[PDB]
Amino acid sequence: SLFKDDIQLNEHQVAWYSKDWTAVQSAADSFKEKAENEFFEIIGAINNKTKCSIAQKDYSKFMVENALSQFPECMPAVYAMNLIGSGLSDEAHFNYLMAAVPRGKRYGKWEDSTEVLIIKLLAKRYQVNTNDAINYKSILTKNGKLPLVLKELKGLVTDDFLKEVTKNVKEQKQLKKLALEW
Amino acid sequence: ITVNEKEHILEQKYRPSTIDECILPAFDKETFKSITSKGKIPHIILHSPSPGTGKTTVAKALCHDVNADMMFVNGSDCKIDFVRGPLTNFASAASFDGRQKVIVIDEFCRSGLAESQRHLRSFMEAYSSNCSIIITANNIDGIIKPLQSRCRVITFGQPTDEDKIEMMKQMIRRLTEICKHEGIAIADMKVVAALVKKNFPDFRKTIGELDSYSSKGVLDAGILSLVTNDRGAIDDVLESLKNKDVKQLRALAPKYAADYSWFVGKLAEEIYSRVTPQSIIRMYEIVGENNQYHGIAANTELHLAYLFIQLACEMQWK
Amino acid sequence: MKLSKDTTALLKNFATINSGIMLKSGQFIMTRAVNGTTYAEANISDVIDFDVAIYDLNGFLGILSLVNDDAEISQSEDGNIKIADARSTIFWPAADPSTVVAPNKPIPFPVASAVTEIKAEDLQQLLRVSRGLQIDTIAITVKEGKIVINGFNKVEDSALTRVKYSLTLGDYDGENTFNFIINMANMKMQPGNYKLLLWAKGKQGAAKFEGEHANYVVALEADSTHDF
Amino acid sequence: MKLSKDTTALLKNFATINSGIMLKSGQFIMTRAVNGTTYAEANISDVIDFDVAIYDLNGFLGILSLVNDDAEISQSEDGNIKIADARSTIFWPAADPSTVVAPNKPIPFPVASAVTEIKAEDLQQLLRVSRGLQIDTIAITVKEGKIVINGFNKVEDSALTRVKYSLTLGDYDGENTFNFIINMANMKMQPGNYKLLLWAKGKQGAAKFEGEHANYVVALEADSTHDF
DNA sequence: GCAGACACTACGAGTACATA
DNA sequence: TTTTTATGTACTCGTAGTGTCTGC
Ligand SMILES: Nc1ncnc2c1ncn2[C@@H]1O[C@H](COP(=O)(O)OP(=O)(O)O)[C@@H](O)[C@H]1O
Ligand SMILES: [Mg+2]
Repeated sequence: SLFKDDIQLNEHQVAWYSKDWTAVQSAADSFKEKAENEFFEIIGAINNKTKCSIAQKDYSKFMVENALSQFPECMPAVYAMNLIGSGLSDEAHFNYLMAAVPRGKRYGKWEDSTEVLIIKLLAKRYQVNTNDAINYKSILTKNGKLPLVLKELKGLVTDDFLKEVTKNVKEQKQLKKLALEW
Repeated sequence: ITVNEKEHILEQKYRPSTIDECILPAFDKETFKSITSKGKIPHIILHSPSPGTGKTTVAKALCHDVNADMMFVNGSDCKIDFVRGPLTNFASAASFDGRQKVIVIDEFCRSGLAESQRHLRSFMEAYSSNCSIIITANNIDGIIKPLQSRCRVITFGQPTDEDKIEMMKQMIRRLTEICKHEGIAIADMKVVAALVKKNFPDFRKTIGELDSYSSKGVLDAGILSLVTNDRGAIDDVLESLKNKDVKQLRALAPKYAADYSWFVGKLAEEIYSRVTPQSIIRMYEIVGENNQYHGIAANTELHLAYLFIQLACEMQWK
Repeated sequence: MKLSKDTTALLKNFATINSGIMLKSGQFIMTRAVNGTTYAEANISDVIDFDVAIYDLNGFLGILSLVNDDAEISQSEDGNIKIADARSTIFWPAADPSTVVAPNKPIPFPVASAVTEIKAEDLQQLLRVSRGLQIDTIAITVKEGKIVINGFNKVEDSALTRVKYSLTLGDYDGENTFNFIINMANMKMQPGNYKLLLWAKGKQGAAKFEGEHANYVVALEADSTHDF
Repeated sequence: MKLSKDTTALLKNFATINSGIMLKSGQFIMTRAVNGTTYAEANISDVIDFDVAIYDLNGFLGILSLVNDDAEISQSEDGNIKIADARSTIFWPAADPSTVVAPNKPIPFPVASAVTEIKAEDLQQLLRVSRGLQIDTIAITVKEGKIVINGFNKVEDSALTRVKYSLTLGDYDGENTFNFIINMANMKMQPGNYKLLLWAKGKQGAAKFEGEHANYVVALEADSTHDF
C-alpha cells in the first residue's frame, strides 16, 4: 500500500517517474491552454489606428474583409480590395485598410441546426443544390408528408455527415435526433 | 408519359425518360433528336439561365434515347479527387454491353469547381473514344472557355409564339396525366391552363406548385396567393430592400451569389416599376457598374453587398 | 442468420467493390461497383433469412468483430438489425435498399470467347510484383501459342509500349489474335484459383474470374483489341 | 547469370549505402554513398556479363525475391534487365548510368596508419549494445597500450566525455596517439571478420575494413584527433 | 518454430499556403 | 463589447498497426 507518512510527489513526478506514458500524456495536457489562444485583434488595430504589425499573425483577406463587410461605412475600401485587392500583399492589405477605414472603436459582432440537417440531407439524396434542397423541404412541409421522406433517409446520417455540420456537441444530439423517425 | 413510381416528389417522379416526352420548343426538339439519331454523343454543354426549363431532364433524356451507360453527378459533389478516382475508373473502362458512356455534371458552373474543371481539359480528350460528358450550366461564363472548346454549347432558345401555344397544352395534357395518375381531383382545368401560363417557362416551379396541393385533393385554388413569386420577388426582394436594413441586406447577399447573372438581370427588370424616374436613371448607373465589374469581383458575395448598400441608400421608393 | 468466418471474409471483400451491399433472402450475395466496372457474386454456406441493405458494410463488419461467433443477427421488431452476443447486445441501423447501389441484374455470362485458368500463387505473384513494380494496367494476349498476362505502367508508359511483367497461363488452341486490357485498379478478386473466362465481341467485352466459391466479372479497358 | 542468395544478400547490404548502384560486367561490384559517407567494394561468386545501372536497387532485389532462385537474369532486347522464371518474366528497367552516383574507379586505400583486426562476434556485440545504450558514434583510440573502441551517446554526451563501452581489440606497437571517431550510421558493413585499416593525414581520414570477400571504406568524423 | 522487436506505413491532427 | 468560410496542396508529427528479422 501507500507508505502513509511519506511525501507524495506531484502527479507530474508520479507519471514521469513511471514509464506509464498515458498518464504523462495526461500531465502535459494540464497546460493545454488552447482555449486561451489569441485570434485577430488586428481588426481592432485596423479601426483604432493601433500598431498592429501583423507579420506573424493569421491574416485572412477572406475574413478581415468579411468582418468589415458587416459595417457599411467600411465597405468602400472593402469593395476596392474585393476588386483590385486580389493578388495584393497581406502586409499591403492591412496597410491599405489602415488609411482606408474611417473611424475606429471596434464594435459588435457579425439557419438553425435541426433544419440544416434536413436541407443538407435532401440535397445529397436527390443530388441537388442548396437552393433546390431548401425549396424541396419548404414544399414538403406543406404537402405529401415530409415525415415520410425523413424516414427514407435515416440510414445515411453518418457521423462523418453529421460532424461536418456543427461539430461542437450537437452532432451527437443530432445523430440520435433523426434516429426516432420510425 | 414516364413515371418513376418509386419516387416521392412529383418533380423527380414525372421526369421524362425520352427526348420526345420533353416539353421543349421547336429547333431544340429538332436539335436533340438530331443528336440522339447519330447514336453517338459528343461533349455537350446545354445551358439555360432560366430555371425549370429542362436542363437536367434533357441531359438525362439524351442519355436514355442514346441508350447510354450514364453516370449522373452534381457538379458541387464533382470535386477533382472525385474526377481522379471514380470518374476516371468509369470513363477508362468499357461497359460490358458496349453502349455510349456519358458523364453528366449537373450545375457545373458552380464557382468552387474551377480547378476540377481545369482537370477535365485533357481528361475529356484522353477518354473521348469511350465516354463523353454532358454539362448542365446555369451561368455559361462559369464554364472555362477550354471546356466550351471541347463541348457543344446548346442554349435553350426563346420559344416562339407557336412554341408557347403548343408547349403549354403539351404541359396541360402532361398535367392531366399526372393528376389522374396521382389521384388529384381536377374539378375542371380552367385555372390549370392559367397556372401553366402563370409560370410559363418554369415547368419545374409549375409542378412544384402542384405539390403543396397533394395534401389537398383539389387542383383548383388561388395558387398565386401562397408563395407565388418564391424566386425573385418573395425572398426579401421587397420588404428587406427599401427599409435599408443594412444588417439584413448583408445577410441576404450570400443566398444568391450562386447565380449572379440571373439575379442582377431580374433585378434590373422588376425594379423599373417600383421606384421614381429620378432613381430610374440612378439605379442603372450603380447596377450597370456592379454588373460591369463582376470579374474583377474577387468575392461575388461582397460585390452584391456593395450593390445593395449603394442601391438602398439612393432609391426614392414611391 | 449466422455469419461465419468464410462469409464475413467474403463480405470484407465485397465491401471493397461497394461501400455497402444489398442481399435478399437466400444464399446468393452479389454487389456491383458504383460506376459499373466490377461485378461480384457468391453462393455461400451461411443462409440469411430476411432481406437487408447495409450502407456502411465496412463499419458493419467492424462492429461485428467484437461479438462471439455465436453472433445472432436478427431483425428488430421495428426493422433494424440487432446483434445478440453471449452477453452484450448491439443495435445497428439498417438502410434503404435504394441507398446501396445494387447489382439487381445477375444476367449470366455469355459464351466464353477464350478460356484459361490462373493459379492462386500466380495471381499472388502478379499482385506482389505489381506492388513493387507499380503496374496499373494488365493486358491478356497470346504469345508463341501460349497466352500471357502483361503488366505495364500506363502513367509511365502511354500506349503500353514497354512490358514490365509477363505471366504465362497455358496455350491457346484456336487461331484468334486479341489483347484484352484490364485495369489493375478495378480488379478486386480475393486470392485463390480462378478459371479465367474472357468474352468479347465487336466493341463490347468483359472478363470473368471463376473462383472455387465466388465469381468476379470485371470490365475490359476501351483500348483492348480483338478479332473475334 | 543467376544470382546466388549470398550475392544478393551482399547486394541488399550495398543498397543501404546507396539507394542505387552501377555494376559493370565481371565479378567485381562496388558502390559509394551519395554523401561520400561510405564506400563498399566486393568480388562475388556470380558473374555479371553486361553493364547495367539500377536506379532503385532496393526495389530490384525486393522484386527479385518474388521469382524462383533459378531465375535466369539477362540483358533483354528490351534493353533492360530480364528476369526469366519458370513461367513468369520480369522486365526491370535499366537506368541511365548518369543518375546513379557510383565510384568511377575503386578507391585505392592508402598505407594504413594503424592496423587492428575486429572479430565478427565482437562487431555483432557492438551493434547489440549500441541499440540498447543508444550509442550513435564510436571512437577507436589507445587505452593502456591497446587499441580499443569506445561508444558514446552524442545526443546526451555532446562533448563526447562519458564513455559507454570499451571493446578492447588488439595491441598497439607504435608510438602515435589517435582518436578516430566513426558514426554508427556509417557502419553499413555486413557482419563478418574484418581487418581494420586506419589512415589519417592532417585534417583528412578514413577507415577501411578488409573482409573475406567484401571491403568497406567508412569515413571518419570531423572531431577525429590524431598525431599522424 | 515461433516470439520480439525493430522497421514501415497509414492516418488523424495540425499547420501553413494560394486561390475564388 | 465580437470569434470562421471553400477547395486544393504540401509537410511534419504522433501514434498505432503491420512486417521482417532473431535468444541464454
Ligand atoms: N421541357 C420539359 N418537358 C417536360 N418536363 C419538364 C421540362 N422541363 C422541366 N420539366 C419538369 O421539371 C422537373 C425538373 O426539370 P429540370 O431538368 O430540373 O430543369 P432545370 O434543371 O432547368 O431546373 C422535371 O421533373 C420535369 O418533370
Ligand atoms: Mg436541375
